[PDB]
Amino acid sequence: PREIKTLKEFLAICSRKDARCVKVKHNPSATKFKVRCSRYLYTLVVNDKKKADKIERSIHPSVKKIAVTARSHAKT
Amino acid sequence: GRFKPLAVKKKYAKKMNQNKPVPYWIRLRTGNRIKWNEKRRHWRRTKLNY
Amino acid sequence: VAVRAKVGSRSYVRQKQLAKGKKVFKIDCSIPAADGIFSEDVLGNFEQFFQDNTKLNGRKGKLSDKVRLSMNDNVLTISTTMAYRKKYFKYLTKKFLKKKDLRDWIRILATGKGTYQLKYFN
Amino acid sequence: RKPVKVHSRARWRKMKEAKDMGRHNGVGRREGSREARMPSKELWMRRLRILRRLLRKYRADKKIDRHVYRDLYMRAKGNVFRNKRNLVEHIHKIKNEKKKER
Amino acid sequence: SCPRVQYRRRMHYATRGNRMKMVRTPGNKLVMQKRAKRSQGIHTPWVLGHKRLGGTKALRHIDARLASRHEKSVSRAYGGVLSHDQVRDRVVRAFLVEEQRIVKQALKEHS
Amino acid sequence: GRGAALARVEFRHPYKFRRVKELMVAPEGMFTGQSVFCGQKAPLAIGNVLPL
Amino acid sequence: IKKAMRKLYQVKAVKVNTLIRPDGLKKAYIRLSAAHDALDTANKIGLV
RNA sequence: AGUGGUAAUGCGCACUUGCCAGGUAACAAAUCAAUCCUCCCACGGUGAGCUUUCUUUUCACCAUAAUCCACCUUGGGCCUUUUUACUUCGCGUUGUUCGGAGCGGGGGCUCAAGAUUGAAAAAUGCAGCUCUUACUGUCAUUGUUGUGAGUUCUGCGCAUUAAAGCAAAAACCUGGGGUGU
RNA sequence: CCCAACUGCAGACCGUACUCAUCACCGCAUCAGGUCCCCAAGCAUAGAAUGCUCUGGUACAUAGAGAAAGGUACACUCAGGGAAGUCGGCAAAAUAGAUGCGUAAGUUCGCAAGAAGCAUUGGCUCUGAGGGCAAAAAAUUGCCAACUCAGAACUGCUUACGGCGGGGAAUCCAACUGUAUAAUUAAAACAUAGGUUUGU
RNA sequence: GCAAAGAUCUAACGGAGAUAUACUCAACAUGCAACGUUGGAUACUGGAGCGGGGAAGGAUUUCGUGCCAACGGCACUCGUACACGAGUUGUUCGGAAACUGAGCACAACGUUAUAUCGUUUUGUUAGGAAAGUGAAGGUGUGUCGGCGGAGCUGUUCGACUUGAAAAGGGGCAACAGAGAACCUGGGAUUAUAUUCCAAAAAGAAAUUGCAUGUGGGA
RNA sequence: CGGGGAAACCCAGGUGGAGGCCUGUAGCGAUGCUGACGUGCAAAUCGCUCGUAUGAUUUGGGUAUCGGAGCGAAAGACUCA
Ligand SMILES: [K+]
Ligand SMILES: [K+]
Ligand SMILES: [K+]
Ligand SMILES: [Mg+2]
Ligand SMILES: [Mg+2]
Ligand SMILES: [Mg+2]
Ligand SMILES: [Mg+2]
Ligand SMILES: [Mg+2]
Ligand SMILES: [Mg+2]
Ligand SMILES: [Mg+2]
Ligand SMILES: [Mg+2]
Ligand SMILES: [Mg+2]
Ligand SMILES: [Mg+2]
Ligand SMILES: [Mg+2]
Ligand SMILES: [Mg+2]
Ligand SMILES: [Mg+2]
Ligand SMILES: [Mg+2]
Ligand SMILES: [Mg+2]
Ligand SMILES: [Mg+2]
Ligand SMILES: [Mg+2]
Ligand SMILES: [Mg+2]
Ligand SMILES: [Mg+2]
Ligand SMILES: [Mg+2]
Ligand SMILES: [Mg+2]
Ligand SMILES: [Mg+2]
Ligand SMILES: [Mg+2]
Ligand SMILES: [Mg+2]
Ligand SMILES: [Mg+2]
Ligand SMILES: [Mg+2]
Ligand SMILES: [Mg+2]
Ligand SMILES: [Mg+2]
Ligand SMILES: [Mg+2]
Ligand SMILES: [Mg+2]
Ligand SMILES: [Mg+2]
Ligand SMILES: [Mg+2]
Ligand SMILES: [Mg+2]
Ligand SMILES: [Mg+2]
Ligand SMILES: [Mg+2]
Ligand SMILES: [Mg+2]
Ligand SMILES: [Mg+2]
Ligand SMILES: [Mg+2]
Ligand SMILES: [Mg+2]
Ligand SMILES: [Mg+2]
Ligand SMILES: [Mg+2]
Ligand SMILES: [Mg+2]
Ligand SMILES: [Mg+2]
Ligand SMILES: [Mg+2]
Ligand SMILES: [Mg+2]
Ligand SMILES: [Mg+2]
Ligand SMILES: [Mg+2]
Ligand SMILES: [Mg+2]
Ligand SMILES: [Mg+2]
Ligand SMILES: [Mg+2]
Ligand SMILES: [Mg+2]
Ligand SMILES: [Mg+2]
Ligand SMILES: [Mg+2]
Ligand SMILES: [Mg+2]
Ligand SMILES: [Mg+2]
Ligand SMILES: [Mg+2]
Ligand SMILES: [Mg+2]
Ligand SMILES: [Mg+2]
Ligand SMILES: [Mg+2]
Ligand SMILES: [Mg+2]
Ligand SMILES: [Mg+2]
Ligand SMILES: [Mg+2]
Ligand SMILES: [Mg+2]
Ligand SMILES: [Mg+2]
Ligand SMILES: [Mg+2]
Ligand SMILES: [Mg+2]
Ligand code: NA
Ligand code: NA
Ligand code: NA
Repeated sequence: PREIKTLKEFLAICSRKDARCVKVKHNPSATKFKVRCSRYLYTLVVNDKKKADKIERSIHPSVKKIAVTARSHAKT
Repeated sequence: GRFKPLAVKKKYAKKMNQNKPVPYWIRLRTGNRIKWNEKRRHWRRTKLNY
Repeated sequence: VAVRAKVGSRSYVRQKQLAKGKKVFKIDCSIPAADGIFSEDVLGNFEQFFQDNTKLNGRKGKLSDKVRLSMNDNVLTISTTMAYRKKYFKYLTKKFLKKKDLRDWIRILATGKGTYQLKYFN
Repeated sequence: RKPVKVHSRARWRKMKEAKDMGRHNGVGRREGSREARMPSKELWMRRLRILRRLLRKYRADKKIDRHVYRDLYMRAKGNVFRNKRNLVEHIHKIKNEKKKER
Repeated sequence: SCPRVQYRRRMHYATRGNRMKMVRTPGNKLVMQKRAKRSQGIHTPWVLGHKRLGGTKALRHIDARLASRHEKSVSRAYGGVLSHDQVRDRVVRAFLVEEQRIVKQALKEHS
Repeated sequence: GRGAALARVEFRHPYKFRRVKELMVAPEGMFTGQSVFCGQKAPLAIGNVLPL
Repeated sequence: IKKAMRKLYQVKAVKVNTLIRPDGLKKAYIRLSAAHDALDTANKIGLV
């Protein structure tokens, strides 16, 4: 796994052709945007919730968006 | 143990497939002389040592 | 450890004191109070039980003002500036229920931080 | 799934309190040799390490100069000082003599 | 509930190349994981003293293969083979011995 | 199995660009870094090899 | 085995796991790509 | 067509199995420190046991895999500076030492073991439970201390008694030359 | 054509069950014999001794009834005497841990030696000694952890788990540690270091 | 005789294995003794274990269902018995591909009436011509560079066609030496699992071999 | 590191951890009971007792030497009862 530092290079990761999906994780103190690429899972950590909402809308519509939840054993 | 050559494993496979009783319909043939398999093997009685 | 212990000191064992006090524990007996087992007279010696049985600095009965016990809103509230384990009032509760032959009826359970509620076995 | 059977350390903890106060460790209760229970090398290592730590602290604080430090360092290795207090008392005797000479 | 472990690969002998470390998993299981062998590190020649070289790491096989070149040497001449003091001795020796030869040769030619 | 010490002496190849590194029985007093002379014109010194 | 599956059944195998059984025969666990449905081809094969 | 630093050496600087030279692989007692882990404490949460009498109690659990990013503790080697450092000396180990062939002190370079921050990773695991059956949902907990005791991973070798001195090779690494020129 | 960070595609072969033993192997057998490696808890204690216990495992090895003689035992005891037994103290008994004091002849000076011998030991309640860290005669002021040893008063014993040398005076032999007749001989036999001789 | 390794008791359920009866007769004195499972009880092993995994050896003894003629020296409703039907999943684990060791002995040579004999690692076969590999060039092709007027000359680097230097034939022998890119979670089995899980792969990686495009050199 | 001595050197404490050293597990053996058993659990075993247990030590796998031959710290021992 690799950490994305700034938002400018995060949009470059999602723009890649091998970015299958973006997993949005809602932690109580931060929001993580985990981009599943071919070789690495790139993560951008956003602490401010207002910025996280703005960033989520800015995600390209080509990349599928997955909202990370706790899937149940019965569900799985 | 885990290790065995494939040739040894194949010899043991054939011995496993031969360790069967005679089919019932064999005993109903016209000139049958076979009542039971006289070459039945048990892993505790006789060893193969492959 | 630093100072060798004496047998005579077991008469008065020092109990810890919080820096910023007013720690509150709550016993929620709402579920069994509706069934009448926790009656007016039962509630009397219930809080009385928590009064003279709760130990302080090793000694028992002399609660003084370090520990405050109150009854309102159908729940029991214990407030103290001293350092106490939350399990202690679960252990005191189990002592009471055994004394009144209720341990096979009422189970005490943890709902949150500092709260114990009394329910029934399903 | 049933709970495990209870193995309790209550008696051991009570006995630990008594032993911490000095019970159940007299002459009649000892089965191993004195060195087996408390090796003399371990006692020597602790004592010499204490003496060397104190001399370093005194040298760094400029309570003793390097010549006094070196003299006491060799004497600590030579089993001259029985414990920390014995070394401190000797340093006071040296310091008192230097003041009179001054 | 004190745990005991088993070999999880197919080598069950406690040799120097099969060392194990106890590992507690996120599933609260105590398992055995193989420790990687370590290389002693890049050394000066055995005849010269066989000392570890400054500025060079101790990488084994594939880690040494994949590492950057400057992890295994220094920019000085003979970097990663000889130490700084050994390099200085050779530079001084090369100049001084070659100077003595010229003086001896010039004396013979002049005579 | 041998009481006497052994010496590894490095020579240059007389015909090729390489070293030789011969191994001989060390005489007493031979030391690492000593120069060894072998041949017709070698001086008479301990460790040198000379025609009889 | 992967190539034979393509020729015989026109399905794509993403993974083939093989083992030699104790009776001497070789058995293959063939996972088909998510595009194909294993139940559907099993019906076509005739095993249902 | 590499480059910085007085230096120890730093930096992401092309090709090299024509050739040559080194290194890794590669081995080693004891003493003392001791890793991951194990066991004990201390404090605190969760559940259970005992409860005629005592017991702020007894028991259980409180977990974080590889792989990566960023970069103060100990040990070793080294550099620079001050060396008027050893005249009836100093630094260091439990221990057999060490120093003008450069000790100690100041400031540094580097290597080895570990801290620590973060990605992974809570979305997992564990325990109890709300609701009401579906191997259903809701929800609560989800730890830190220890100059404690073990623990050969490691520090650790030109490294053991020795008339005992402790395999090799493949594979790989770096350089010297040379090519680029 | 060669480097960097990616990316796309593909990663072939054999082994993989179970066992590893008081039932899975060898011993004719589900035989008290034999068979290499790893992980290894708590208390007592010097402890991988020995005893008991949480986890895991087990109640499987023909059973029931049940004081004959005579047996076998990884079972005991015995008044008075104490080796009178016997080829022979065989067997059994005995000594026993730790600590202080003390210890002969002989000797290759290393030992002999735990020589031989005396004495103490429980439980309780105490008192000293043995440290770490932090804070500007700091020769004090705070906080705190792990234990060990020693000394007192009081109070006890029916000498009371396990484990754990009997000792001394002499002769013969071999210097010693070792080896060695698997299945009747472990020795004084063999080896050994040391000494000598021979061939080259 | 079936006596070393301490040991079993109780209720219920299951089972044909019972509470099994001419007269007389309320029950005892006329169906005994033995089984498996579950819950309780009691005890043992006591971490150098009747624990959990492997090598050698064994080779289906593993698993489920059924079954009780023989066998498990007593017994069985039980079984490592019998019958039927199943189970062993790997780019990374072990081996091989692909290292050397104590060693072996193919070739070669020699010997022997006879090769079914001897030599064959002290760097190393053999009176012994055992290298088919190839620096650099010359000569064409492909990717570049510079010059002057898309071409021309010269040039760098890979493909095709002159010959430096490389002595000492080919192989085996380690599943504990060397080497070796994966490791957690699972509600994933009746039985396999660092081997199975499929788009939110529960997932996170690491490594080879080819390619394509981008960036930069040629 | 103390104490003596003109010198030579001697006497005292500590540190350290040597040894085909000692007690003693596992391991490797086998002394006595001339114990048990002796149609055995066993064509050599069992119990207690006993030797040794850092070394000339014990042990896995691999490899090398054999039938008038091999190997043997030597008993004519061992070379698949
Ligand atoms: K294995
Ligand atoms: K012998
Ligand atoms: K031959
Ligand atoms: Mg096996
Ligand atoms: Mg076999
Ligand atoms: Mg000592
Ligand atoms: Mg090293
Ligand atoms: Mg470097
Ligand atoms: Mg396979
Ligand atoms: Mg080395
Ligand atoms: Mg398997
Ligand atoms: Mg298996
Ligand atoms: Mg086993
Ligand atoms: Mg058998
Ligand atoms: Mg046989
Ligand atoms: Mg034991
Ligand atoms: Mg024990
Ligand atoms: Mg148990
Ligand atoms: Mg049995
Ligand atoms: Mg039984
Ligand atoms: Mg029997
Ligand atoms: Mg009798
Ligand atoms: Mg007599
Ligand atoms: Mg008589
Ligand atoms: Mg007589
Ligand atoms: Mg006797
Ligand atoms: Mg005397
Ligand atoms: Mg005489
Ligand atoms: Mg003798
Ligand atoms: Mg001995
Ligand atoms: Mg002897
Ligand atoms: Mg022998
Ligand atoms: Mg005999
Ligand atoms: Mg005998
Ligand atoms: Mg003799
Ligand atoms: Mg003599
Ligand atoms: Mg009879
Ligand atoms: Mg009998
Ligand atoms: Mg029995
Ligand atoms: Mg039962
Ligand atoms: Mg009846
Ligand atoms: Mg009946
Ligand atoms: Mg027991
Ligand atoms: Mg027992
Ligand atoms: Mg234990
Ligand atoms: Mg076991
Ligand atoms: Mg079965
Ligand atoms: Mg029977
Ligand atoms: Mg069968
Ligand atoms: Mg079948
Ligand atoms: Mg030869
Ligand atoms: Mg060889
Ligand atoms: Mg050859
Ligand atoms: Mg030759
Ligand atoms: Mg091979
Ligand atoms: Mg093997
Ligand atoms: Mg290996
Ligand atoms: Mg592998
Ligand atoms: Mg299994
Ligand atoms: Mg010793
Ligand atoms: Mg000895
Ligand atoms: Mg001994
Ligand atoms: Mg002895
Ligand atoms: Mg054994
Ligand atoms: Mg007898
Ligand atoms: Mg008899
Ligand atoms: Mg023994
Ligand atoms: Mg033969
Ligand atoms: Mg004879
Ligand atoms: Na046969
Ligand atoms: Na057996
Ligand atoms: Na009987």
